[PDB]
Amino acid sequence: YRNAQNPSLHHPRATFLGLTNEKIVLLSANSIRATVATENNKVATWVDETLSSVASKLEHTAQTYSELQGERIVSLHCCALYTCAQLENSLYWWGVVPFSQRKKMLEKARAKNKKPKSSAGISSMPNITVGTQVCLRNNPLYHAGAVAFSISAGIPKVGVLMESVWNMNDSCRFQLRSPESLKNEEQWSLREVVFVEDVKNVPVGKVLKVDGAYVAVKFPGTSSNTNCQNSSGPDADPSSLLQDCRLLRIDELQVVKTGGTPKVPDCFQRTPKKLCIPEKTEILAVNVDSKGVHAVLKTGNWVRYCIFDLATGKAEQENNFPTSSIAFLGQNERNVAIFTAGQESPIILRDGNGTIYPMAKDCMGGIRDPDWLDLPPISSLGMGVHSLINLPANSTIKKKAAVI
Amino acid sequence: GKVLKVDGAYVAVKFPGTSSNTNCQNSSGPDADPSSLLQDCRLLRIDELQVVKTGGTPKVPDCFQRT
Repeated sequence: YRNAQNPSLHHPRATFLGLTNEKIVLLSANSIRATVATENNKVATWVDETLSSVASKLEHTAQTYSELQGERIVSLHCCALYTCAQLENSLYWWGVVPFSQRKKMLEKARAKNKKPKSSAGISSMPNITVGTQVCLRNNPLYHAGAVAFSISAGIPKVGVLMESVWNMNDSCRFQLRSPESLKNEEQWSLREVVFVEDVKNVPVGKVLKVDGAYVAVKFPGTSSNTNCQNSSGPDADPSSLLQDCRLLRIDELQVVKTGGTPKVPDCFQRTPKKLCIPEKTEILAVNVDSKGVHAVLKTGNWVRYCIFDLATGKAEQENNFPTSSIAFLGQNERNVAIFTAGQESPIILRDGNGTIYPMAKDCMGGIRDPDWLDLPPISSLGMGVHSLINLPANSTIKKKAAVI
Repeated sequence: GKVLKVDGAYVAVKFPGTSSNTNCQNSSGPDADPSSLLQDCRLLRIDELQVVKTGGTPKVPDCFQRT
């Protein structure tokens, strides 16, 4: 880094974070997210430089809200989706909710988005005027024209979609909104989509006429894929726009209430809340994975390995080691560590002696009795997601792998 | 009715009185305003109009005696 213009300031996103005159002590960095805790017990959370345009909801300056207790944050972790922080006796997480959580929230929206549908009883006649705020009855919930980031294939990407995914388990084809275009169709999966377009923005289909028992509506940019140029100037072809209009029946529309958003909920958690942990359970180490948040809980001479679920706030999967807890605690209390990538990688557990604790699961579901490794004690372990490249015709070799 | 658009099972056909609140004269030729043709359409479907074969005179005799 050589900032010729201003050598006193580095990391050109730093002035966005407001950390030009602050002392920082804690760092948490991964593929796309970033968080730094400063001497002012203030945590700044932000994204990569590439996703700067979406940082409005994805970047936070260093500030401790009244929701936070204001105490000394013990440590931090952050995945590609959300940030978790560790106090002495508190674990607080916030950020974009997991894909399953977003889907189940959409269920609370998609069902309620079916509000205009009448019941079995004699419903009252709706007040209808030509040009009133209504949209399409069907619930794609996401049409072409929304840009979001998917971090699959070992390389993060941000792009727009092309068709609405009717089946929430089927693949789809998108188009990247690469910055160089302003200065490729890909068959993807919906697990990695964030949908940063947020509230509304789905209905822009201005209702333009009502005739017979039908409505005439044209969405912007509904021209066909023919080689004819989409003339947006004053000399636009009337016949092309004639062939590109939409004619629907009034039964195929749902009412857009005055001031009522078509979807409503937020695909982002801006507020902290408690990751439920029992009393006196000292947290040996923390890490953020796809299933939730990893932890090692202690009470007396009792050591447990747990993964905490987002929705309930408690440890979804708790297990007691088959070996004695005194060995795992070891001589050095702090030398324990938990390692995970955040979305897709095996976990690593590090105990006091300096070496590693093997992991395997029995058919019951608990931790297998470990098979010892003859490894010497380890000091640092770097874990990362690396995508193998130049795959011949998308062979059976997997796209991504873990580097340890 | 001159069906100017056919899209799937739906058709856009023009009829007199299809104009919007605009009172401008119906200039549907080369100088047709896009808003004019956009708000001066009539909505029908395929199952609402029967096809008339081109070049075939419909059987419409006059019911008025002349001789």
